[PDB]
Amino acid sequence: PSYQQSPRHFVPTGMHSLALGTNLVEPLHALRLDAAGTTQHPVGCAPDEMTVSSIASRYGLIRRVQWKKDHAKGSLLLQLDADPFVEQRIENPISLYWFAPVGVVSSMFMQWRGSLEYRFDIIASQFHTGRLIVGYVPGLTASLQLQMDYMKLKSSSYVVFDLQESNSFTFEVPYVSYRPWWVRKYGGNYLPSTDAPSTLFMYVQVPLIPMEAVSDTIDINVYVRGGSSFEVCVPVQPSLGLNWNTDFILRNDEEYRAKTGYAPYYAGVWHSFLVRWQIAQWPTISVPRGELAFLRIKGTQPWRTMVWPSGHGYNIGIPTYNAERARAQHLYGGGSLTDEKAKQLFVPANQQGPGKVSNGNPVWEVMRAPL
Amino acid sequence: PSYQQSPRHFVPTGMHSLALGTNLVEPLHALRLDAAGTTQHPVGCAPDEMTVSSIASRYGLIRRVQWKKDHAKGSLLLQLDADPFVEQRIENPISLYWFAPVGVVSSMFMQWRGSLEYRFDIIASQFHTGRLIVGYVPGLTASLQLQMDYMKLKSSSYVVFDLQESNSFTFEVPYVSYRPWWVRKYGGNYLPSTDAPSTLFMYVQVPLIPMEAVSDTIDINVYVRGGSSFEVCVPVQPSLGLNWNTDFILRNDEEYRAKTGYAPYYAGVWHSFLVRWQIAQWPTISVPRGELAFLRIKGTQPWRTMVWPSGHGYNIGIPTYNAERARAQHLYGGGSLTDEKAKQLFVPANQQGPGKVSNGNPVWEVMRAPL
Amino acid sequence: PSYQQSPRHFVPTGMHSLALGTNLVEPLHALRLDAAGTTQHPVGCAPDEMTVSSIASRYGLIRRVQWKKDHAKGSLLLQLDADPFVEQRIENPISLYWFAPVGVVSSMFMQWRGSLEYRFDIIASQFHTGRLIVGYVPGLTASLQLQMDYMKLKSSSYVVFDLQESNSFTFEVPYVSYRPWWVRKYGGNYLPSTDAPSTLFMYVQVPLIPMEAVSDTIDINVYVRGGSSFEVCVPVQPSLGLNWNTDFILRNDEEYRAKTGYAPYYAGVWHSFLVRWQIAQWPTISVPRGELAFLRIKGTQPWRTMVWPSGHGYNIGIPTYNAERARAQHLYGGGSLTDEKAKQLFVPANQQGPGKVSNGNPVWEVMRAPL
Amino acid sequence: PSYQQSPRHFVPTGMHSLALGTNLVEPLHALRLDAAGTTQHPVGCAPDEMTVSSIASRYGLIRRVQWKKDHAKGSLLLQLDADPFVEQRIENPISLYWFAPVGVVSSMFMQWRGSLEYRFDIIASQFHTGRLIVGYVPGLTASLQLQMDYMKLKSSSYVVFDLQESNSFTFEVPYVSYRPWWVRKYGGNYLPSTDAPSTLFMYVQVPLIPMEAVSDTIDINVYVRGGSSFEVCVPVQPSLGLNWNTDFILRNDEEYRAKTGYAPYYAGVWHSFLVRWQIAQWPTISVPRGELAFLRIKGTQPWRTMVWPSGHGYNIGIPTYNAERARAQHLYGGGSLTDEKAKQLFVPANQQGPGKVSNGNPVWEVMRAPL
Amino acid sequence: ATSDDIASIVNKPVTIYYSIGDGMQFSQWVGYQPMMILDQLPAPVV
Amino acid sequence: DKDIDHCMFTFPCLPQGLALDISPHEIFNRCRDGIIPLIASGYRFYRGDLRYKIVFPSNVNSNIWVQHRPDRRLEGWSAAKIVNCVYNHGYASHIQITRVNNVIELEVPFYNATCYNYLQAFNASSAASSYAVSLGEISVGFQ
Repeated sequence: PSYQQSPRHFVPTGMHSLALGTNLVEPLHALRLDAAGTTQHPVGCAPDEMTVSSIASRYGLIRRVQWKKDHAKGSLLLQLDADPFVEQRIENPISLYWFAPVGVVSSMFMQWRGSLEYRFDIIASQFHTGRLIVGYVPGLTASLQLQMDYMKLKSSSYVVFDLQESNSFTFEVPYVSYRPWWVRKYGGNYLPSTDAPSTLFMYVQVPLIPMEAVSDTIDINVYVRGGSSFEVCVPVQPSLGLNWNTDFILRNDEEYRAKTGYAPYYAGVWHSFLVRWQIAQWPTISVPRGELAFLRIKGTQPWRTMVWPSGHGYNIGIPTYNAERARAQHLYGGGSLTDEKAKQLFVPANQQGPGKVSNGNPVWEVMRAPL
Repeated sequence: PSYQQSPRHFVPTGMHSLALGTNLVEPLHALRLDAAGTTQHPVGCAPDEMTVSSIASRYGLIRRVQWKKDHAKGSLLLQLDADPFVEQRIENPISLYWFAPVGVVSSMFMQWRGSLEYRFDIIASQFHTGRLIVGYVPGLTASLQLQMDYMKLKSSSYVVFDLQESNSFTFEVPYVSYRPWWVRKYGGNYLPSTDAPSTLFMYVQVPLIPMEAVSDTIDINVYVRGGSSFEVCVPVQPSLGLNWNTDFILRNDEEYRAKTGYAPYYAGVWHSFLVRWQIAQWPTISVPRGELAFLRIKGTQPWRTMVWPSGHGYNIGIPTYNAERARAQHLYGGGSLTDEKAKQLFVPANQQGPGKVSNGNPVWEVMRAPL
Repeated sequence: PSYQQSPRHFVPTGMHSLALGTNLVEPLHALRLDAAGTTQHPVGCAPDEMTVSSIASRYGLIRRVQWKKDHAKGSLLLQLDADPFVEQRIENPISLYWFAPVGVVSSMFMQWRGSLEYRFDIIASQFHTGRLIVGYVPGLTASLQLQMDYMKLKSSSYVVFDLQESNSFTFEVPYVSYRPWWVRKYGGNYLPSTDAPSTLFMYVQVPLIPMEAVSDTIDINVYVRGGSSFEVCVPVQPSLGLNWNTDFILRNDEEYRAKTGYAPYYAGVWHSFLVRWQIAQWPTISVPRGELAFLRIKGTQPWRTMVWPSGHGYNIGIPTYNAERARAQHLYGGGSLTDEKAKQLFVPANQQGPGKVSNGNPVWEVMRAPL
Repeated sequence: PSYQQSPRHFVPTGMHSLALGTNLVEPLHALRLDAAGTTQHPVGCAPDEMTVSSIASRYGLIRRVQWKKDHAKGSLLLQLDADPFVEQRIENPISLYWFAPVGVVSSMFMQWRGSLEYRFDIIASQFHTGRLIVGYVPGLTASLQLQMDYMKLKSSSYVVFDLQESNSFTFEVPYVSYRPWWVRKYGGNYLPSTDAPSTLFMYVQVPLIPMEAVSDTIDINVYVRGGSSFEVCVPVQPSLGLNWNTDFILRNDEEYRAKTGYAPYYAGVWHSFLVRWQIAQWPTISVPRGELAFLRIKGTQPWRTMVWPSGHGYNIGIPTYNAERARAQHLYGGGSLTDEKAKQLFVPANQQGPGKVSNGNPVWEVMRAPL
Repeated sequence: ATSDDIASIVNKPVTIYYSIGDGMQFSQWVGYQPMMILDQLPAPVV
Repeated sequence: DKDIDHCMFTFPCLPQGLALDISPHEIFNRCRDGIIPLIASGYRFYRGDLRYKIVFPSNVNSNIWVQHRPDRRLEGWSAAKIVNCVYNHGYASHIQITRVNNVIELEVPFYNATCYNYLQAFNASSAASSYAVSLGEISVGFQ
C-alpha cells in the first residue's frame, strides 16, 4: 500500500535535558545485555539508607565552648549565627572547616527555612550547678553584632537552663524572618550574595559554683541538627568542596605561558616561514615605545631561548641557539623577518631533530631590555 | 526511568507534498495567534459561490454570425470546432481571445468529456421566417474540413430549426469519440500535442424570407455552455494566460548580455588580476580565425567600452577609456594579459571611483573587426 | 524481533512557532528540577488581576479643559478625536505623551471597535449653573475639521447637559463607521497608514452664570474609558514605546563609521599586505574625478590618521604617523600600494605594539582635498 | 501548556527499503491530486491476467525433432536437459535463443523445483505406427552424457508410447534431486555457478513403419510446460536479457579514452598552467625506459594531436598545431613543462576560439616512437 | 543551482530507480521475445 | 553593507498572483500566469488563508526571519511585486534555520477588517481600499 498521507513536521534538538531528574522517561544506549534489565539488590544487598531530612536529622558536633568557674554573670560564650552554616575552623594557604550535615546539605541548595535544633550538651557532674541563657534575636546586622548582653537579650526569645542532675538540652532555634526562605550565606565564588537571618546567643546567667572536689572548668559541646520543619528548595552550585584535593592554582598574569590550545609545542618547519602545535601562538609582550623583549625559560638541543607577529594574525616564537642570537635588536629596531640579518640569526631547519615536545605549557621568562 | 527500548528508524524529507490538495492533514507555521483559529464568515460574509460544473453551467457569448437575406440554401455560417476551445479573435504583437467559461476551465485541465450545449439565439422579429440545420459530424480532420455542405451533413446527426414566433434554441452537442476523454487542443507552449474530436456545422436550409417592413440582415448569436454530462479530470499547465500583463520578451541570441548571476557589475579591482559582480562572466564571442572583437554599449566615468579569457575558466571584460584602447589587436594578435603592451592599454586602479553599478544587464554591442 | 516494517517519512523544521500562544502544547528544555513542576501561587500569592477588557474598563485622565465665565454660547472646548488614541502632550528632541489605558491597549493592536465612554467631570459648586452639548459627528475629515459649531452639531447625535447639583456625567461615544473594525491611527514608524472614524465635540450651549461669591473659571476634566462593547483583534507592532530609555540615534550619512562587523579594529599585520577586526572594511569615499581624500579622527601611538581599495574586494585604511604621510596624493594621483613611494609612506610592522583596540566604531573625519 | 516530557531518541536513515515488496506501508510523494486516490479499472478495464504459476502453466514450443523412417531401433532423438532452461538456438556476434515461459520465469529466480511436463506432439496420420521411449535418468554428469542408449535407459524411469490413432502425450518429468531446490543453470555473467539435475532422453523403441501412401519422415514437436508442483523461490539477477537492444560494447584496453568524468573536454586556458572538462585527466601511457609517446586521433582548428603529468596528481594532454610540435622528444628526453623549449612548442592562448567540445570520449591513437 | 556552482557538479552521476507500487495490473499475455544468455557475453581480454 | 536587522526582500501577500515579472525569467517569459490567477480572474472577491513554503538556495547558511505585516497597504498594481530593499517586534514572526532545512513553510491568516478582499488587479482607486487587497506583507530577511 502506498502511504500518501502527509507526515509529521518536527523540531530536532541534540541533547536530552539535564536539570530534569523526575517523572520523566529518559532514553539512552545501555551497555547492559538486557532491555528490561535493572540493577538489583538481593536479600542482604538492599541498602539501609536517601533524603534531605535524613541528613538534616543528624547532629554534627560544631562548637567546643570552654565554660570556666570565674566567668562572670554576663560573659558571652558564643554569638554564632543562626543559620546551618556554622563556622568551625581547623588549624595550607586555604583553610578547611567542619560543618554540620545540615550545614553542608544546606550548602548544596540555594535556600533554606525551618527550625534549627542546636543541642547543648553540658558535660558536668551532678555536683556542678550552673545556669545559662540560650537566647535568640531575629535580625541583628554586623553593626548590631556588638551592643549585646544578656539584659538586652532577655527582651527577645530566650531559654534559661539550670545545669543540674540533668546535663543536656536541645534548644530549637526558631525560623523568624521576613522572607519565606533564606539565601545561602556563602554562594559560589562570588563576593556579593548575605549574613544570618538571626543570631543565637549564650550568656552565663548564674556562674558556675562548683564543689571543691571537682574542677573549675567545664566543657560545653554545641551540636547542630536541622529542625523538624527544616526544608530546602533550589538546587544551585554548591558552596563547599571536598578536601580530597586541596590543591589550588592562582592565575596571576605576570608569568608567561603559551596560548590555550597551542601547548605542547615542538620545534619544526613550516613552508610559509625553524618555528608547531598549525603554528603555536604566543602572547603579545606589552612592550612600550623604545624597548625590546626576549625569552629565557624558567630538538637537537633543548631550546631555552625563544616573540614576533608572524603576519598571519598571531605571534610566533622562533628558537635560537642562545640568548645572544635571540637578543630582538633587529626586529624591535625596525627590521622584519625577511631580512638577511634576521635570516642569519634564525636557526636552520636541520636542527629540528627527533623533535621531542615540551612538557605541557612551560613558563618562559620575559626579559625586557632597553633599545 | 531509563528508556532503553530501541527507537524508530525513519527517513527525512525536506518538504511536504505539493500536488496533494485533499483529505490530508497539512502541518505549517501559522502566523495566526490561535492554534484552533480558522478564518470565518459571519452572517453576511458567507460567500455565495466553487465548482467546475458551477463554471461549466454558464453561457459565454462566443460567435457573432451575420445571417443575411440573400444567403443561399446551402451557405455555411460556421464550421467551428466542437470542443470548448472556441476561437474568438479580438483585433499588439500577440493577440488576445475571448473564450467561453467552459473553454477556460477546460484549458486548466488536460482532458475533457461530455456534452456541449451551444445556444443559438437568433435575434429576429416574428415576421422573419427562417430555417437552418445545426449539424454535428464526429471526426472530421483538416483535409476533411472542406467537402462540407448540408447535403453531406444530414447523413450525420442534425437538427433543423424553424425561425418563427420562438427565436432561440439550445442545441446539445454530443460527445462522440473513440476515447473516454479528449486531450486539450492547445497544451503548453509546445508545438506537438491535436484538433477537435468532432465538428459542428450550421447551414441555412431555407433562406430568410423577410417582410418588406423589416431588415434583410439578422444577427445570430452563438453561446457556449458545458453540457450536463461535462467533466474534466487531469490538472496540468494551463494553456491560457491573463491580459493583465501582455508584455512578452523574445530571446534571440545576436544581442549581447552578461551571463546569468553576473549582472549587475561594477568597475573595481581584483588581486589576481580594473575589471566585479567574484569577477563577472561574459559570453565567448564567436570569432573565427583571423579577426578581433571589441564592445561598445547600446566609476570615475561611464564605461561604454569593454572580452578575453581570464585564465580561471571564464571570460572577463576589461574597461577602457575609449574604443581606441579597447580596439583586441594585441590579444587576438597573439598577445596575453601579462604583456607590458596590454598593461599599458589597461585602465589603472584609481579610476574605480565610487563605483556605481550598471543598470541590470545592459546590452552591449558586439563590434567585429578584421585583423 | 526484527522490525522490518517501513518507517515514517517526515519533514524537519528548526524551530517551534512564535505567534501561536494558545491551546497548543509547547515542548522545551526546562531548567526546573521536576518534569511535572509548575510555578505556583500560595494562599496570599494568588494574584488579583489579565484581560483587554480589564484594561479598557479603567478611566484615564486625558484632558484638562478650562471653562471660563465669559466663554460665549458657541465657543469650542475640544474637537478631540473619537478614537482611544487621545493626544495629551507633555512639555527632549522627542516628546512624550499621556494616554488612556484603552489608548495604549488599543495601540498594541491593529484594529478596534466598540463604544468609548468619555467621562466629563465638571468640577463646580452647586451654585454654578451651566449647560453644554457633548456632540458626536461620524466621519469628519481634516478639511471638515473646520466649519464646526453647535448649530451644525445638533443635527448629529448630541447630549445637552445641565451643570447643577450633580456635576458629572459619562457620555458613551458610539461606534459609527462603515467598517467592522478601525485601523490604528498611528501604526509603526511608517508615514502612510489614517485619522479618526468620528469626532467628538463639546460646545457651551448656555454659558456659565456664576454667583458673585464663587469663581469665574471652572475646570472640566475629561476621562476616557473603553466602552462595554469595546474589543480589539489583531496583534501587531505597537505604536507606543516606554520612556525608560528616551535616547534616540539618528542615522545621517555624512559622518563616518567603519562597516558593520568590522569595528572594533586594531593595528596589526597581514601577510597578503600595518593595517584588523580578517581586515576591517571601510566605506568608499565619494570622490569625483580630480581630488584626494584623507581621514582624521573626531599601538605604539594613537592612530588619529588613516582609505584605498585593497584588491580583495573591500577597502582598507592604512595607519600613518601623521596627516602628512596620509596626505593620498600618490594613490589618487595614479599610484598603487606596491609602489616604493607608497611603501615608504606606510608605517612599518614594529609599530603594532600591544595593539589596544578602538572604542567601538569611532567616527573619523573625512577630509577632502584638491589634487 | 509547557511540554517538558523528554522526547524520542531515534535513528535517521536516508531511504526506504528496496527489496521489500509486500505487506508494508510505503510512504511517498504522490503527484496525484488526491490523497485517497488510487488508479482504477472500470467495467471493461479490469484486466484479465499475474502469477508465477500463471506463466508456468503455458506450453512453449522448444524443440523440432525430425523423426525419419530409417532411424534405427536405438537412435537418439534428444538428450536435452531436464531443467526449464531448454536450449533452442536461432541462427550477430551474440546469439539469441527461444525459451519456454517456464524457462524465462525460472531465469528470473535463483532456484526452482517441481515437475516439468514436456508435451510430445507427434504429428502423424493414423496410418503411421510408431513407438518411442521417453526416459528420464536422475543425475547424469557431462562425462556420463555419453554411454547412453535405450537399453541402459530402461533401468531408470521411462514411458513407452505407441504412435497410433492418438498422436500426442504430455509426459511429466519428475523432480528427483538431493536438494530441495536447484540452482539456476546460467546465473549472472559469472563463469562459475551448474548443469542439469537430471536428463530426459527419447529413443525410438520400434522404428516408424509407414504405409507407402504417406511420408517417410515425421515431425515431432516438443513443448515445455512447468508442472503442477513447480515453484520458484529466490529473486536474483536475471540470466536473460531482451532483444530490443542487442548492441554490446567490449572493453579491451589497447584503445585509448579519456578518464571517467573528464570527457567531453574543450581547449581552453588554466591559470596554474592551452590545455578542460577542472583540467581533464588522461591515462598514463605505458612507456618503458627509452621511448616517447604522442597521440593522433582516430577551437580555432580541430585538435587532432595531443600526454604528460601535470604536477597536480593527474596527467594532461596539451594541444598542438600538428604532430610535429607534439613529437615528446623534449619531455621524455628529460625536459619539463616550464622549459622555454617546451613553452615555444605549446599552443598560445589565442587559439582557444569559440571552444566547441569533443564528441563524447573520442578514441585517440597511441603512437609510440623510439627515443 | 547558479552557473558558478553547477560547474563543480559536472560529470557527477544521477541515478534513477523504479518499481510499480501496487497499482500496476498487467493485461493480456504475450509470449517472450528471443533472449540472450549473459555468460556468453565476452570477457574483457587484458 | 546591510545590518542584521535589514530585510533582504519584502513582498505583499495575495492570492491574485504577482505583478508578473518576466535576461528574462524563462518561466514567466514562457509559461504565463500558471493556474491560480487564471481561476482568480473569474472571481471579483476572495476571503481566506494562504500557504507559502518559501524555498531558499543551498549556499546560504544564515538564519532566516520571516514577518507578516497586516499594517501594510498595497499602493497600486505597480510596486505590487517582490522588492529588494528592519526586523520588527510585534508583527507575527518566524525563523527558519538554514542548517536544519532551508525551506520555511507558512500559514498566513486572514487579517483584514473587511467582509472580503479584491481579487482582480487593483488600481488603487479608493484610498482606504489599499488596506483591503493583500493579506498583509511578508518580509524575508537574513541574519
